Amino acid sequence: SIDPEKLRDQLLDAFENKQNELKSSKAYYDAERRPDAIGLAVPL
Amino acid sequence: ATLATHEDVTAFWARTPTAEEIVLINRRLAQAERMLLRAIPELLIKASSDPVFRAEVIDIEAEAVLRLVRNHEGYLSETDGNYTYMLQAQDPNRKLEILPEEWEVLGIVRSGLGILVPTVVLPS
Repeated sequence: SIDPEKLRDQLLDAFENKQNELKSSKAYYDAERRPDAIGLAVPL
Repeated sequence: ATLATHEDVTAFWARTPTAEEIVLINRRLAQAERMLLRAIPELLIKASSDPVFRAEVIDIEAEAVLRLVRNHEGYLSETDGNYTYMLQAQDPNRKLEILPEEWEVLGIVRSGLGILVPTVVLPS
């Protein structure tokens, strides 16, 4: 029924869209820089 | 011309002025009006149609000049040996100014409790 090439396109787009969620948990396990971790009293 | 007049200043200052004191009063009135306008841009508009607000601003201009033209020569005492006077110890004033209560009459009093707010830019 469905075309494998249109299905490959449509779910490479879904795979790429998911990576923007996963980075929000990677940043805590790898201890990347986060805006919320920066203590406010420290000079710029 | 100004809203108040040398006739208004002379209504409070019971001594009738000489021509030197008239030109002084005309410039001090212009300074008092210009001082009120810089605090209240609407002044001439309010005074065009509110007849009691006219009486506020005219009597306050006349007072603001009166307290500066009263005894402007700076004499304490004077005599010719047949007549003499001396005055109460008046403040030797040198500027025109409008009182905190006169700004409250004009409706623009300011409060004496204010706040300093600490601030730091939030990160990103």
